[PDB]
Amino acid sequence: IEKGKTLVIVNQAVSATDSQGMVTVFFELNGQPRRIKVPDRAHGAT
Amino acid sequence: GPISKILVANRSEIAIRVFRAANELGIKTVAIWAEEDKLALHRFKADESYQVGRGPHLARDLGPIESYLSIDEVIRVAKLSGADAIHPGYGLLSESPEFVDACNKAGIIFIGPKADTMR
Ligand SMILES: [Cl-]
Repeated sequence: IEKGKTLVIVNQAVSATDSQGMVTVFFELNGQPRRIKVPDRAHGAT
Repeated sequence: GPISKILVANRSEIAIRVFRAANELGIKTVAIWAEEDKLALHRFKADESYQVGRGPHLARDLGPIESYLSIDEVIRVAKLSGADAIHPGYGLLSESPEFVDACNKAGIIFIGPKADTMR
C-alpha cells in the first residue's frame, strides 16, 4: 500500500452469486478474515 | 544529529517493547520480518517495516531465524529505510562484535556498547 506497509492477502474462496445478485469473496488480510461483496455484472446482475 | 529513526533488529515482545520507547520519545521506527513472520504482530507495530531473507540479492532463501541473524540484511534495511540507529534488542545479533563493526562501517548508531566492550 506504501513503501514499508505490506499487506498479505489470500483469496480463500468466492461464493456462488446470490439473489440480489451479489458475490462475496472471502479474503484473509494479514491473517484476518474479510468478506467483500461485489455485483456480478458479468452474468447480468446489478 | 540526534537519533531520529530506529530500526529494531529483532522480533516478538522485545521488538514491540523498543517500538513503544522510540515512539514515546518522538522517534520513528522500522521493523524487519522474515517471510515466516509475515503474519507476526511485531511487524505491524512499527511506523514502517521490511522483509529480510528473500529476494534477488540473495543466492538462496534464508531460514526463518537465519534471516534475523544476517548482518547484511539488517544493514541493507537500515539503508533502504534511512534508519540512523539500530536496536538489536536481545538474543540474535545483540552480542556480535562483527555486527557492531558493520553498523560503525555504515555510520549507523549501534544502540549498545562498543565492539571492544563485546570482545
Ligand atoms: Cl534457520
